[PDB]
Amino acid sequence: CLTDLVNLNLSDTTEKIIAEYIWIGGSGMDLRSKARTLPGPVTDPSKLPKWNYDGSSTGQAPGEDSEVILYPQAIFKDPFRRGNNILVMCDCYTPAGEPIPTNKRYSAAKIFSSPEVAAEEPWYGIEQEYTLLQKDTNWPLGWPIGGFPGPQGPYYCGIGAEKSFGRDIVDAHYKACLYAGINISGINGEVMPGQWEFQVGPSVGISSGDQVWVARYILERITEIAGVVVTFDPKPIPGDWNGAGAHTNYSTESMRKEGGYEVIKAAIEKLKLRHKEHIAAYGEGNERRLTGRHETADINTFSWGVANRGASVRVGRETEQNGKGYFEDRRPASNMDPYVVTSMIAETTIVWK
Amino acid sequence: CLTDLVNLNLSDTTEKIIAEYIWIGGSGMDLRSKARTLPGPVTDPSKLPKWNYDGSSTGQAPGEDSEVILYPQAIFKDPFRRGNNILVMCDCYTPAGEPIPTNKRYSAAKIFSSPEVAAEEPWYGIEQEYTLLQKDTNWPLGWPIGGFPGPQGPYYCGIGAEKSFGRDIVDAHYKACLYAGINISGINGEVMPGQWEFQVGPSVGISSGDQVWVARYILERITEIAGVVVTFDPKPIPGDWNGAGAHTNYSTESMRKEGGYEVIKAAIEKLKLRHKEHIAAYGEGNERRLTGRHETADINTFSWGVANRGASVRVGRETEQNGKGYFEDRRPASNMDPYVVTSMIAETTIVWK
Amino acid sequence: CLTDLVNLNLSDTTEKIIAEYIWIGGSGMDLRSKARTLPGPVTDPSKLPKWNYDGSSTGQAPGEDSEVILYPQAIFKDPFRRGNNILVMCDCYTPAGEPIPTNKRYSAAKIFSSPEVAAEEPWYGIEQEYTLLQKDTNWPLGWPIGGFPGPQGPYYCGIGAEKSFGRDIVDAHYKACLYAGINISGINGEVMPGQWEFQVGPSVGISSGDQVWVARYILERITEIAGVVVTFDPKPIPGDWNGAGAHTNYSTESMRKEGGYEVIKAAIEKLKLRHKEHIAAYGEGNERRLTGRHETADINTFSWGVANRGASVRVGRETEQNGKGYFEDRRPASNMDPYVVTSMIAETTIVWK
Amino acid sequence: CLTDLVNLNLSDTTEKIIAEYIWIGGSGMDLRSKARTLPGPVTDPSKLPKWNYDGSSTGQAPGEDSEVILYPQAIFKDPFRRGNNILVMCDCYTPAGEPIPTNKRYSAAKIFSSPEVAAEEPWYGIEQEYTLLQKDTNWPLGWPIGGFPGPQGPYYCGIGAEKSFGRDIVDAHYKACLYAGINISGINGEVMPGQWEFQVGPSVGISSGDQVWVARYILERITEIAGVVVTFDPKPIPGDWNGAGAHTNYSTESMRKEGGYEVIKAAIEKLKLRHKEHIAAYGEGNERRLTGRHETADINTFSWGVANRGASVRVGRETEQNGKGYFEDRRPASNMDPYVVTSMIAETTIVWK
Amino acid sequence: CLTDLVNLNLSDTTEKIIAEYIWIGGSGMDLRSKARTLPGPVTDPSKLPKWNYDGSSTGQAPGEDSEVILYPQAIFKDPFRRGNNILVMCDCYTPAGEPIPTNKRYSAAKIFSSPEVAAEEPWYGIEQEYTLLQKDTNWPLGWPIGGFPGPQGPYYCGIGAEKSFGRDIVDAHYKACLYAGINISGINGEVMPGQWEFQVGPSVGISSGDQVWVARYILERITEIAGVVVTFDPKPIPGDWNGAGAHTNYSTESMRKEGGYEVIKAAIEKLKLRHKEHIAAYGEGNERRLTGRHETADINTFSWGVANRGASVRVGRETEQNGKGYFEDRRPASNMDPYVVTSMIAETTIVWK
Ligand SMILES: Nc1ncnc2c1ncn2[C@@H]1O[C@H](COP(=O)(O)OP(=O)(O)O)[C@@H](O)[C@H]1O
Ligand SMILES: Nc1ncnc2c1ncn2[C@@H]1O[C@H](COP(=O)(O)OP(=O)(O)O)[C@@H](O)[C@H]1O
Ligand SMILES: Nc1ncnc2c1ncn2[C@@H]1O[C@H](COP(=O)(O)OP(=O)(O)O)[C@@H](O)[C@H]1O
Ligand SMILES: Nc1ncnc2c1ncn2[C@@H]1O[C@H](COP(=O)(O)OP(=O)(O)O)[C@@H](O)[C@H]1O
Ligand SMILES: Nc1ncnc2c1ncn2[C@@H]1O[C@H](COP(=O)(O)OP(=O)(O)O)[C@@H](O)[C@H]1O
Ligand SMILES: C[S@](=O)(CC[C@H](N)C(=O)O)=NP(=O)(O)O
Ligand SMILES: C[S@](=O)(CC[C@H](N)C(=O)O)=NP(=O)(O)O
Ligand SMILES: C[S@](=O)(CC[C@H](N)C(=O)O)=NP(=O)(O)O
Ligand SMILES: C[S@](=O)(CC[C@H](N)C(=O)O)=NP(=O)(O)O
Ligand SMILES: C[S@](=O)(CC[C@H](N)C(=O)O)=NP(=O)(O)O
Ligand SMILES: [Mn+2]
Ligand SMILES: [Mn+2]
Ligand SMILES: [Mn+2]
Ligand SMILES: [Mn+2]
Ligand SMILES: [Mn+2]
Ligand SMILES: [Mn+2]
Ligand SMILES: [Mn+2]
Ligand SMILES: [Mn+2]
Ligand SMILES: [Mn+2]
Ligand SMILES: [Mn+2]
Ligand SMILES: [Mn+2]
Ligand SMILES: [Mn+2]
Ligand SMILES: [Mn+2]
Ligand SMILES: [Mn+2]
Ligand SMILES: [Mn+2]
Repeated sequence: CLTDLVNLNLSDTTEKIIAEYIWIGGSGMDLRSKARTLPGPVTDPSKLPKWNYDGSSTGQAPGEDSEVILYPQAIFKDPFRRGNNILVMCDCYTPAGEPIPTNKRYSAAKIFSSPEVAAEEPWYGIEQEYTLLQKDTNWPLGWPIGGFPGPQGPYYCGIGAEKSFGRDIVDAHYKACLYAGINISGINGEVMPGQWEFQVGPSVGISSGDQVWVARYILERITEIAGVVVTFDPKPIPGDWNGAGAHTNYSTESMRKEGGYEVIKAAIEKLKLRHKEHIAAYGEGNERRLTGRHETADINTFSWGVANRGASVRVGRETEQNGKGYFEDRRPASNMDPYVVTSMIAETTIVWK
Repeated sequence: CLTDLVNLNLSDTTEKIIAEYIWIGGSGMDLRSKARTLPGPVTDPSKLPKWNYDGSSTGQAPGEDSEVILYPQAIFKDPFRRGNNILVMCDCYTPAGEPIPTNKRYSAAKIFSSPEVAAEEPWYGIEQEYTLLQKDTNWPLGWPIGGFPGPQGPYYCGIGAEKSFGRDIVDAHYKACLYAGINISGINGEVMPGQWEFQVGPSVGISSGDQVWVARYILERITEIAGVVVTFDPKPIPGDWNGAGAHTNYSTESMRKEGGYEVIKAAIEKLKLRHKEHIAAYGEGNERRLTGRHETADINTFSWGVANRGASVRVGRETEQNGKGYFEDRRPASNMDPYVVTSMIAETTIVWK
Repeated sequence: CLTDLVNLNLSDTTEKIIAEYIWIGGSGMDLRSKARTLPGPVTDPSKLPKWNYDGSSTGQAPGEDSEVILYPQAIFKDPFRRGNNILVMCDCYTPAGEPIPTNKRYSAAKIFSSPEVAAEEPWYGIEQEYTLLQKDTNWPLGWPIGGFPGPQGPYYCGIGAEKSFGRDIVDAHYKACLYAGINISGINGEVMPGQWEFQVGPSVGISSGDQVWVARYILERITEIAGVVVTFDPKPIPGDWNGAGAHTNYSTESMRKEGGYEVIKAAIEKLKLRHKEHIAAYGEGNERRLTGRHETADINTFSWGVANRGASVRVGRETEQNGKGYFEDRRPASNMDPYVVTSMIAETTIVWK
Repeated sequence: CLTDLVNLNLSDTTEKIIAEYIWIGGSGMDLRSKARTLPGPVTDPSKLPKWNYDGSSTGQAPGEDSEVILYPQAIFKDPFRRGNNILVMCDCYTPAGEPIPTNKRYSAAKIFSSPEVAAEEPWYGIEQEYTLLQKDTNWPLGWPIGGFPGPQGPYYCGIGAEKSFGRDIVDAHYKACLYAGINISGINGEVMPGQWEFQVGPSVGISSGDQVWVARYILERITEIAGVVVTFDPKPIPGDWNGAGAHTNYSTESMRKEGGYEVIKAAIEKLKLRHKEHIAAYGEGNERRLTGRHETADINTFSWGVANRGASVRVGRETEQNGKGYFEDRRPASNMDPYVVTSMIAETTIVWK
Repeated sequence: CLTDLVNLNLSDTTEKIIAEYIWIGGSGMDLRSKARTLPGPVTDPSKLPKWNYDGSSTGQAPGEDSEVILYPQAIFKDPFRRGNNILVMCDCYTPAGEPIPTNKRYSAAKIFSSPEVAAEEPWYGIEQEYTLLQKDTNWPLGWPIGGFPGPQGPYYCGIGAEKSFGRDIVDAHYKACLYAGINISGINGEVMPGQWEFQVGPSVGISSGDQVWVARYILERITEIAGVVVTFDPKPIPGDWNGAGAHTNYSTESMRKEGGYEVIKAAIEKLKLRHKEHIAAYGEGNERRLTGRHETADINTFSWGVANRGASVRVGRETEQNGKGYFEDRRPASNMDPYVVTSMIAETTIVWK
């Protein structure tokens, strides 16, 4: 029946290829996509045709002047259609070639191109935490309707049918991402029951944002299959339950080299000064997350420390002991735009003085 | 058990083949089919025997003179029975060789054979929108019974279990169509929840209508497997919900060559003059769809524009900018007979002055 | 779990074979079977041992003298057990070598051996119509309990979840039958919702009866897997709903040769004279079917005509136009014994004057 | 628990009274109501205070000028709250004393006051047919979901759990109407399963319209208790199922006196001449009901006859044989406004020449 | 809520009365009724108005000449509406005063008026057996779907949840009938599970038929309330399960007086002679009941005996021992028309020689 058809191997019958064009909609947080047939395999982004879509259905264009343009930027293998089919992360433009206001890749790309940034070759490890919900009731997976599971404690990295909710989805996503070519560094179950995490492992400059977005796309397509809902809301349940962040781990060339630790403290120092303006771009609703409790620092203070999960920024024991490595910006919410967060960190850290 | 037998590979046991003969029934909108065993593989339509059926059971002949004749016209591979089995799009005649009144293939074939049309080598891209319904209640897939989902907005090209209903069926159809040999160019999720679209990519003359009908047959067979219902009704839910069109994209030899844009405007001009008569053949119920809202033009006016989804006809930014390409007739309803629409466009556009 | 064991491939472990001996029970309408292990593959009926069964449990013998004897007559591949396992159509005899009263194969074999019949080499194509029922309620598949679907119209050769009920079973049976080696010429969905048809394609003399019985066995074993019931009752639902025939298509050597049409009319003429006595053997309950409505002729009249589905006998347009072919006896009920009907037609048509 | 409170007898504790003010909403077909406490029992309409409501929530006034005024016209006992509590049929006016466009009681009252009409003292017997539906699916009570009961025949005036659906509601409404003071002349089960009827027995002039509206109000409140829905749609199910009328039986002083039959034919004659204009005011959707089949006359012809349920107007055998009585106008749909229909009949029949 | 309204006591608010007019429809076996409001209490049939109904909806008149007339013949108290409300058993006529073909009361009344019959003052005791079915499946109450309870034996006059199905209905009916004024002589549970019986105790002439029909009306109204179905089919389940009769117990003046036993035998002797003709009028389907088994006599033989439940006619031990009493005609089926059976017995027994 139905999976026989979804899983048909096309290679036996044509050279033709399906490409799923993915872009970001009007809200800056909604992923959209559609698919087209291409005459054969393609491995290079610039050999893919540009395309358009109805921007008036995605809050990005008026009905009378409706076309918005898609620029292929990155190709991944499609873990759903498989074979030689592909996913294509895109970028949005007016027909005149202007980037639309919700296109944040463009600015970010500029910054990562700028030669004093490219020289420093910045690395990002982003930790995407999210929460699984039951469809329709919108109540976290594995929670009884109108009630609560036992208090936090056993759920973090836990095992067992009463502790761990949705591993199916997580493991499927892990492999799907690896198969697609995403640099996914690992996964864990989080503190709040029904909450999980994956890491997009050290990725350079613009490709970090590209990868996180596609990772997100893949996640949500998987939950879709499973009949479950995902939120990237930073604090889906009020009270004594963890919120969801997108910790950004960061290092430059000079930070991972001998006596890098000194560059790190300097970079932290710059971040301290631009705290306010980073907060404003670090995802909406973050006030409900960053309270100083539940392994967050208060939104209003800035702090840093060594193995300190209460601080705005944390430096690993490992990198302290080696006088070189990376640090962790814990401030960004799970609904953060990685293009924005990632480039803004480069800018505050290299360019600005 | 049951899928073991449905999916038996016959190649291991005979050379015999199964052919599913498909035709259009008394309503002009109802697909019918039955199957016969043939001695071996066949790749050419004209090497298939003719056949008949009981026309008195399909509203096409009286009981006393019941036989109606099937002319094989197009062969595709059967994505359900797989192996060497085939689907066979047919054409209906009286035993005297007359095309019956519901046979619209015949006229259309005439027009596409006529040499000044064939010279122009017309291309059609038809965008089949349709809606998925729950069996028995006839209420759209994913909608709560006697209620409504959230307003339009997030559904168009959306992902997620709360946004996207029926992707299973859509992806299955996609591959089944490609495997079968249909020139399907792409798919997207539409504006109304539960509404979807596939495109029968640029196809020449008569084979456009053949391919759309078979595409439809395959869709409805797939929904049948899934226990879900399809309508091609152009406005299945009244109120603030999109209707369903079958946009017909169109280009001639001279339209896709240098300074083709002028030929396009000329063609549009001709269409403006025969609006009334096209409307009459553009599918029934269209009055309930073409209202000027929900990305339609009002039935009574005719208009055109560049990136204008409010217009009767739209021309891509792409083809404007290159002074050559195709245009989109947005007027035909989802329940349009592509034979009638496709040929009538050629006729108003090439033959008539 | 359970299908892993049912689908075990025995070829990897022994040369041993399973043979399912099929026979006809005390009612003349009830198929029975049991299975024995045989030392290795067998392709010829006469190399299979005879066997017996408890006739006192099938209405065919008393308890004190309970053994009845099975004579292998035809071999087919077992589509259930697969590998080298086989189904074996049988014939029933007293231990003294007498055919039992419910054995109608014996008479039929006699007639088909008789040299003036064998010379004429008669061909049968029987159209087995049947109805699928919900278990326990015995109400047709797809019909709401204590209610009715929409009126007849859309169901004949239809597609769609609202029109087409049980295609699963029908498609599985089609392949099962092909794999088995039954000469199945095709299938269609019938006029009454939940009613279906298959054809056992042109088969010579005694092997027509053999194949139809085995086709029936295979059908009912499939319905058993699906948890659905089949009737061959000629009129399962009173009122404005089609009954179920087993149309017998027929032709002799001389009918399919030049000026065969004349032999056909002559044959029809002879049938007209023995209408009463054919009816009496054409299946019980037929009075509820043959009413002159729903594509039958009244039991009391005999008539014939060209494309006439209201007649007792029909001749295809195709065979009229070519002055040679076959004709359709529409009179037999779906619960007809094909041994009786098939041989009686030969007898009234060749032997008797 | 809950019925203990709904059924509390207030007479034991205060003299206070609850009055439910009923009026007709912006669509002219939607009943609305609210309740207020009054210091003691009231038996005369003119001793009740006027009141208002938010017209902007009923499509009868803008938000900035929202008040619409209610004029008490008739009092009935409240069968729900019981005791001395009352229902109050109302009339709607601008604060300036203008009747609003949806107030059709005003015109009707004028006509029934006019002295040549009051002299003739017209009587109305209106037969309100309606259909019960399952909540959410909107499919008729007692029908299986996505299916149909057996054909019409046994349902009209039938008894039995398989024939009769919703008697509870009907019998409760019968008594509730009698207790309230409505002159309800009787009830019957109608032709279509789930369809029922009550008659508002001979009522003079304006009180006929008042009583039918209140009878409707009571009905719908009862269905609300039972968790069932009512339509007054004139043809709720397409096809071979009866529609719903509101036959208006009519007689004047001179029609019920000696040789009244002659006056009757004359009146019928005047109605024949104004058929077109009556139709236009006889309820919307009537085209779907008045087809000439299912005991209707075609909308386009006008006819009359003695015991003729095929006619536009019918005269009883009883009144023919006595040369005096009344006649039945069968034309009005069940969603008819009885104020409009009732007065329009008086006008065409007495006033106009 | 709903029973509060159905059970409203109207005596507190008007003198008005509800009268349910009951009649027999086109099949001769289907009860019909509707209700009208009357100005006050009525105890005498001849003071009730005649009425009519739509005969074209009950198979008793054409649409163009649709009125059929109802003559009140007997009054009973209405056990559903209670208070002073009434049931009214009616008789059907053309507007010309002719009894319609399905009116069997008329003939019967003639016979019971004829003075040599009235002198003899005949008494009837009819034993109405019937069977309770589950709605929709039509399978007997208490029987598992698609299965059978334990064999007959414990059910006849049994008690306990596993033996006795529907007593609710039966005890309700008993009281309702007594309250209504029907001369119900008693009840018992019958041999077949879900089968029951009541007796309409010694009633004179025409009133026997009247009372049985009303008892039947009351029964089916009660089953309606319970959501269960009744058949009066004489053999609802084939096989080793009892059928249902309507035994008619009978005596004349001279049979209940001294040496009445001689008159009895003489009467039985006359019945023997007209067996064939009685059978023809004793209800349809009786061939399936009267088999000689399950406490019946074979249809083709006539027999009688003393305590013999295998005989066509039985005489009680009591009346044998006293040489005077009554006898039991066991031949009539449960779907018998008591008007026909009752009068035909008087005729064969008194009038004919
Ligand atoms: N030098 C580096 N610069 C930036 N990111 C790094 C560097 N080294 C490792 N990472 C990445 O940082 C992320 C650390 O993730 P995780 O181990 O989940 O953080 P935590 O230890 O707080 O949970 C990983 O994606 C990892 O691959
Ligand atoms: N020159 C052309 N003539 C006809 N069809 C074309 C031409 N170019 C592309 N097409 C086809 O037209 C269809 C494009 O419609 P679609 O992708 O749904 O765009 P939109 O949604 O904006 O109307 C596809 O079938 C595509 O292959
Ligand atoms: N000459 C013949 N003799 C016997 N059977 C034949 C002959 N020619 C065709 N047939 C068979 O008769 C059957 C035709 O059945 P079908 O198409 O169901 O009949 P219908 O015309 O009633 O649709 C098939 O078995 C076909 O192979
Ligand atoms: N003279 C009359 N004038 C007006 N209405 C009358 C007159 N006599 C009786 N009626 C009313 O006419 C209505 C008859 O309705 P109904 O019993 O439904 O008739 P039918 O079903 O035959 O059309 C009742 O309300 C009854 O009270
Ligand atoms: N003399 C009589 N004439 C007519 N009916 C009588 C006479 N005596 C008693 N009956 C009635 O005969 C019926 C006997 O019914 P029941 O007791 O069910 O009989 P059985 O013993 O056959 O079951 C009762 O209706 C009883 O009132
Ligand atoms: C376990 S946690 O400290 C908790 C993160 C928390 N959900 C937050 O709001 O950032 N994340 P990690 O330890 O992986 O850095
Ligand atoms: C989004 S829509 O514009 C809307 C079509 C709409 N369903 C209609 O009725 O035409 N389809 P497309 O954008 O592919 O042209
Ligand atoms: C559509 S029908 O005519 C239906 C015939 C009906 N079932 C009968 O023969 O009883 N059968 P076919 O078309 O195969 O001859
Ligand atoms: C039985 S009917 O004739 C049918 C009325 C139908 N519903 C109509 O007027 O469309 N009603 P009535 O007998 O009350 O006049
Ligand atoms: C027990 S029985 O004899 C059974 C009668 C059976 N139902 C029949 O007459 O068909 N009824 P009763 O004892 O009242 O005469
Ligand atoms: Mn982490
Ligand atoms: Mn974490
Ligand atoms: Mn971290
Ligand atoms: Mn499109
Ligand atoms: Mn579209
Ligand atoms: Mn389009
Ligand atoms: Mn056939
Ligand atoms: Mn058939
Ligand atoms: Mn046939
Ligand atoms: Mn009426
Ligand atoms: Mn009516
Ligand atoms: Mn009426
Ligand atoms: Mn008894
Ligand atoms: Mn009994
Ligand atoms: Mn008895």
